Amino acid sequence: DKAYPGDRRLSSVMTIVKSRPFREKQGKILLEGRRLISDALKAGAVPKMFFFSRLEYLKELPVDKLKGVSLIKVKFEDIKDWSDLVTPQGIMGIFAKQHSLPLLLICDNLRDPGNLGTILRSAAGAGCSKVLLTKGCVDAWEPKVLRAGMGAHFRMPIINNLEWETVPNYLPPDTRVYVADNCGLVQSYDSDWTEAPAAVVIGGETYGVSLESLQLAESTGGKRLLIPVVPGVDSLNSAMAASILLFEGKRQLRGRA
Amino acid sequence: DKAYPGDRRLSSVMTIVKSRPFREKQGKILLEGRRLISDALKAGAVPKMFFFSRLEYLKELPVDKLKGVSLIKVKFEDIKDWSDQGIMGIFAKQHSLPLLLICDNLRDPGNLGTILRSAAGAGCSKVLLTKGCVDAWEPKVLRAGMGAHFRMPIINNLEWETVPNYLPPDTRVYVADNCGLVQSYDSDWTEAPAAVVIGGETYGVSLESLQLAESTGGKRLLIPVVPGVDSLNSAMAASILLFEGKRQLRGRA
Amino acid sequence: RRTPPLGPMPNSDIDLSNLERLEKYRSFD
Amino acid sequence: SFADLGLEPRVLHALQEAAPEVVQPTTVQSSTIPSLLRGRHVVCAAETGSGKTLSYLLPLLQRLLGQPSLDSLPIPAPRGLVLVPSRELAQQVRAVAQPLGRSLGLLVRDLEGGHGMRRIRLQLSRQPSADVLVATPGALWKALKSRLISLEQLSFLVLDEADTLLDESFLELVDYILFNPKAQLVLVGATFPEGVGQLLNKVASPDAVTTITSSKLHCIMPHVKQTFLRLKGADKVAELVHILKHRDRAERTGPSGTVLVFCNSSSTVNWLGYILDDHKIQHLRLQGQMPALMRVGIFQSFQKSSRDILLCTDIASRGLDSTGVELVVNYDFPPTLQDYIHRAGRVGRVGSEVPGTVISFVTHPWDVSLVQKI
RNA sequence: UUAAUUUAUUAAUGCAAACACCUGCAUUAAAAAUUUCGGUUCGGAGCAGAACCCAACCUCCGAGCAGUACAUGCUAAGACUUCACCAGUCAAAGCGAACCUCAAUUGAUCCAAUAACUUGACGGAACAAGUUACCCUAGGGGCGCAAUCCUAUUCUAGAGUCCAUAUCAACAAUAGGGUUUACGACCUCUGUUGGAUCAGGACAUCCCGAUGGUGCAGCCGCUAUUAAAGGUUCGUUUGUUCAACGAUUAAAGUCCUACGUGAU
Ligand SMILES: [Mg+2]
Ligand SMILES: [Mg+2]
Repeated sequence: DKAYPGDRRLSSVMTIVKSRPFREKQGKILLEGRRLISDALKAGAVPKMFFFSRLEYLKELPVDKLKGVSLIKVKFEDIKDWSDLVTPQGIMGIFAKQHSLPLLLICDNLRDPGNLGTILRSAAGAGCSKVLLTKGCVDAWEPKVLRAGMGAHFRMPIINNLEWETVPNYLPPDTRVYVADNCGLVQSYDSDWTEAPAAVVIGGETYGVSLESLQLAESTGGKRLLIPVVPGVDSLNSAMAASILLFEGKRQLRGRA
Repeated sequence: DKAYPGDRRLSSVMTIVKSRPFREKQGKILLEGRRLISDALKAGAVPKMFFFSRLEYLKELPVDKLKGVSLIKVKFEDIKDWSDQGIMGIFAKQHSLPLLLICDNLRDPGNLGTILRSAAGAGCSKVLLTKGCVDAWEPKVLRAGMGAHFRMPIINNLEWETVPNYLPPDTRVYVADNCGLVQSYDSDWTEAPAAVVIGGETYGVSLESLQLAESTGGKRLLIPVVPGVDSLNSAMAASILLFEGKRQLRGRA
Repeated sequence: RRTPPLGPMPNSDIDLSNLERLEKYRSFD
Repeated sequence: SFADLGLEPRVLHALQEAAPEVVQPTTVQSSTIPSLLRGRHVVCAAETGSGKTLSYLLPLLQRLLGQPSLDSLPIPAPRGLVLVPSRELAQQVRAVAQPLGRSLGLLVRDLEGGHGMRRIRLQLSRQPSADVLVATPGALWKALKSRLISLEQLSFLVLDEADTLLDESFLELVDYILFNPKAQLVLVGATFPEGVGQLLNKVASPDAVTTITSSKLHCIMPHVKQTFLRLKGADKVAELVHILKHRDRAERTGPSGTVLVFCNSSSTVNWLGYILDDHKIQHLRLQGQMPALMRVGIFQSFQKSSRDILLCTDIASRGLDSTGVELVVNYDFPPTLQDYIHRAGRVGRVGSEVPGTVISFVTHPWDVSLVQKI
C-alpha cells in the first residue's frame, strides 16, 4: 500500500504523467480509468503496473484486470497527487509506451488535448477506422486528453507513434490524400474520399497545415478541399472542421454524393 | 495603466469574466485572445473597452484593430486575473425553409462555443437555447465560439414554452437521439423547414419534446455508430446533422 | 462560591484506594 | 504557573505536550484554574481560545480525581458535563477533551442534534456512562424526555458560550436541562451582557465572576489591526474581490491565507458562495441550513485548513479556535457588536502570538455600527 | 444615467370597444416624474473472530410496513395560567382496584391544505449610483544676503583591541554652494506578470563526485547518505512562470529574492 504521497514510486509516476519527455525516456505511460485500462488491455497494450486506490482495490475486479501486473494500493492523497485530473481515477495502469473503405485522419503538428479529444469523439461518432498523429511523445491517456475523449479516445483505433515521417509510409496505400484548408478552392463534399480510400491530413487550429503536405495531397492524386464559409469568420475550430469532413465522408459512403 | 491591482476596471472585468451570472447582470462578454478578438471583430462584435497587455502593446498591431474602443493599457494584475489573454475586449453581450439548431437545457460553455462555431460554419438561420438558465455571455462560451454568436440568431430566453410558440410555422420537428432508429440523412429536414431538437449533454432529450417531434410531422433521427461508443459528442452530432441538412439542401438527398 | 460540609463529609474515610476491597452492604439489614 | 495548580502526571505531561504553546498558564488562566479547582461556581469572560477550556478542564480533571468510580455504574448519566451552542463547537471541544483524556481515565463523549442517535444512545455511549460529556441542549433534552440520560448524577457542569447559551432559543432548553443543584457550575465566555447575567442570578447563590483585559468595551485587540470600509456596498464585494486580489498577495507568499467570511444569512451566504466559486475562489460554506454530514466534512476540512476561503453563517460566528487564522473578512458585519468582537476573537485564536488580518465591509444598517466602530 | 422605481405623457405595437377616427388595458422604449452619492433515507450477517467505533462505486439479505388496542376509574383541598376570557395544565385528603408485536420499517424545518384536531414536497431586520476647481444659506478653525541645510576641515578632546591623522568624531574656528525655507519686495500690476539585463541564496541534487543496500554477474538502473564547488539548452503555437511540438544534453531540478530586478 502507498499512503505517503512523497514516495519515490509516486514521485516517478507524477513525473512520468506530468512530463511527456519523462514518458518517452522511461518508455512508459499512465492511463487513468477502469474503462480506459480495459480499452488499453483490449487494444493490445501490455500493462506493467496497476494502481488501485482505496476505492477500486475494494472492488477486486480491477485487481482481476492486472493480469499479472504489479498491483499497489493507493491512498486518497497519493491518488490525487499522482493523477493529473482533479478527480483521481480509482483504477490506473502504467504500461509500456484498416477496414474496407476506412477513414484515415492524419493530425500534423502539436494539438491541444481538448481538440484531440473532441476529434476522437467525433471520429468515433462518424466511425473512422484509422488515425495517425504526431510522434510517440504525445500521450492520449493524459487526464485532459482522456476526459476530452469522453471514453471514445480510448475506444478508437488511433496510432500515437505514427509521427510525421512514417505517416506517408503508413498511408502510402491506394488512398487519395487531400488537403483541408480555407484556401483549398475544390470543395469538401466535392471529393471522392468515400467512393475510394481516403488519407485525410489536417493541421492544428493555431498551427496550420504544412505546405509540403498540401503539395503532397495534390501529388498523391487528391485535390485541395475547402469548406465554403457563408459567414464572415475566416476559420472555425479544427475539431468542428474534422467532424464536418467525417460526417460528409460518412454520408457520401452511405449513398450520398 | 492602473496603479492598483484591485483597480475598478480590473475588479469589474474580473467580476464580469469570472462570474457568468455577473456577466448576465452586467450584460457584457469578454473576447479573450488576439486571434479570438480578431475573429470576434470580423464576426461583428463591437468591443466597448480594450485591454492591451505589456507585450501586446509593444507590437501595437492590435492597437490598429481597435478603431474607437475604450483603450486601456493592461498591466500585470488585470491580465493575470483576466487570464482564465492579453488582447482583452469587453464587448456588449424564420426564412424560407429555415434551419434552426436547438440545444435543449443547459450545457458546458466550451462545447456550446464549439457548437456555435460549427453552426456558423454550416450556415444555420437560427440558434435556439433553453430558458434564462442558459447563458450566452459566458467568456468561455465566447472564447470557444470564436465570436460567432454575435453573428448568429441566438436567443437564450426562448425556453421550453415560447420557443415552441416561436416555431409554430410549418417546420418538421425532428427528434435527434441515439435511440431514433429513422436515420439523420433519411429525413426530409432539408426539402422542407425543420425544427431540429438536440438535448443537453447532462440532461438528455425531454420525452415531451421527443413525443412532440413525432407529433409535429417529423421522425426520430439517429446517427449510425459503427464503433462501440454509446453516444458521440452532442456538438459533433449537431454539426453532422447541420452538414447533412446543408448537403441535402445543396442538391443531395 | 462553594459551600462544603462543616463537619466530616459522609463516605469520606471508607473510600480508600481499593474500593472493591470494601466489605459492602451485602445484607440490606 | 501550571505547577501552582498541582497538575497530575498525565496532566503535567499533556501540558508539556502543549509546549511551546503552553510554557506557563495565562494570567486569565491563572485567575481561572485554581478558583475552579477551589470548586466555586463562577463565570469567566476572557479571550477566546486563550486556554480557558484547558483551565476549566484541569480543575475539572482534579475534581473528577476526587470523585469515586461507583457513580460511574451502568445506565446513569455523567458527572462531568459541558455545553456548547453549536455542533461544530461541541465537536471541537470533544476533540480537545479526547486528547487530554488519552493519558487519563475520563471518557469523553459528544451529543448533538441532526446526527445518528443510535450511536449517541449506544450501549457504550449512553448506558455505560462517561466521565466527560459535551452535549447540545436538543439532544440532551430528547434523551431526558426518552429517559436515555439523567440529571441527578452530575457533579461538575461547564457552560461554554454561556452568553450564546443565554439565547432566547437556547435559554429554555438550558432551563429544561436545569438536576442536582449542588453541582459545581462554571461558565465561560468572551463577554457578559448584563441582561443575561441577572438571568444567571435566577439560578445563582453567591457565585463568582472572573473578567479579563479592559473592563470597558474591549473592542480592539492590540495584536489585531482593523480598518473601516469607506465605500458603498455595491462594489464592496468587488472591493472584497479586490481584497481577494490583495488576498492573492496573501496566497503568494505562503504566509497562510485562511479566510473566514462572516455572512448573516444562510441563503445570502449561499448566493455569495456561488458567486465566489464562480469567481474561481476555493471557497467552502458552512451554515445552519447545510447538511449535517456536509457541515461535518467542511468543519474537518477547516480544521485541516483545506479551504483557504470559508463562509460562515450565524451558526458559526463565535467560539472558533482555528489554527492558522490569518484572514478574517466580515463580508456581512455582525448585527451585534459583541458578535463582531467574537468573530474577531475567533481568528488569531492561538493567543497574542499568532497574527492575522481583519477587514469588515460596511452597509447602511451598519451605519449606526459606525458609532459602535468608534 | 445602464442607481432604484415607475410611466402621469407621448410613440409604437397587440388586445379590447365602433365600422380611416375615438376610448380602455398590457408591454416596450423616448422623454420625463419620485427617491438615494454614511461616519470615525433507515436495519440483520461478514469484512470488523472476545467493552466501543471502523473504511471501500465492500460482500449478501432487507425497509418506505403490517397486524392488534384507542383503575388509560370516580370524587375532592390547595396551586400554574397561553399575558382578558375561552381554552388549558399540576396536585394533597376521600370511595372503589392492582401491589402492544415487530428487525429495520424512516428526515428536517419552511410554504401548503385543515376552523381546529389533523392531512400535503440548534436562532429566519422593508427597500434607493457618481459630480459641482461655479453651487446656496447656516456652523467650526532675475537682483542683496545666508538667520536654516552647507563641504578642499584647523586645536586635536575622544573612539577606533594599541594607534588623535586606515576610518570616524564634538567644542569653538580660515571660510564662502546659489540646489531648500524666508528675510527687502530693488526689472512689474509602499507603480504590477513575463521578458531584456544582472543575477544573490537553499538542497529537498536533474547530472557530475564519494559511497551503503539492491530483486547489484556486466552494461543500464532503483533506494539512501554526503556534496551547492559547477551547470541545468535551443527554437515553434500561445504576451502565461505551465502545457503540446522537434533537435538535444551527463542534466535540460525546484523555488525564494516586493510569486527578484521598469525613480526607462
Ligand atoms: Mg434593570
Ligand atoms: Mg460605561
